[PDB]
Amino acid sequence: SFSGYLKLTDNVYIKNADIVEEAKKVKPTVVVNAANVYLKHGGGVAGALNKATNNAMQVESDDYIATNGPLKVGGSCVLSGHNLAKHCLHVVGPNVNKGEDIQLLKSAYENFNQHEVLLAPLLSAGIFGADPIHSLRVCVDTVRTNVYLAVFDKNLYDKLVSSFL
Ligand SMILES: COc1ccc(C)cc1NC(=O)Nn1cnnc1
Repeated sequence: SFSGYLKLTDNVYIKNADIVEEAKKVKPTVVVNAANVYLKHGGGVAGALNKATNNAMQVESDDYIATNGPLKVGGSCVLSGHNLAKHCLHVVGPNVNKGEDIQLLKSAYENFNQHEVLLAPLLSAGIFGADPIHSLRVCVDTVRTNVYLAVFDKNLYDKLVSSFL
């Protein structure tokens, strides 16, 4: 199971970890991807998860988009977890750098409630441009299922824990 996490609340845990390494170690039922509406896994968490699957995530994602069209910002889809997890829940948080509504971050986190336990990154953090302290707050106030957050950056992890109310 999950090890080395700091408990923030009844259901939210956090660790300074590379989510790819964490997924390969735990092989959780669900790993969350910080997806975009096109499921183009170029960079950030998505680029790293996809690279760990040897591009199989991108091949599966392109077939999903060809059939279904793009996701909505705030939406998600369940696809294979490949070698990382049983499933990957691709969740689209708003990208502040694309001028997307930050209010959609709560809708994005609501997708996590359909899964009992998830390994996840902070939505809309990193290259998505939102404040990770705000993302953690929305996470704790929205997600009711068990979420194990992996924060890659040690300095950000320390800031998130030390400022957690
Ligand atoms: C790479 O991981 C999988 C791949 C395929 C499958 C069918 C399952 C997994 N996961 C897995 O077994 N996770 N788990 C969580 N709690 N007990 C077991």
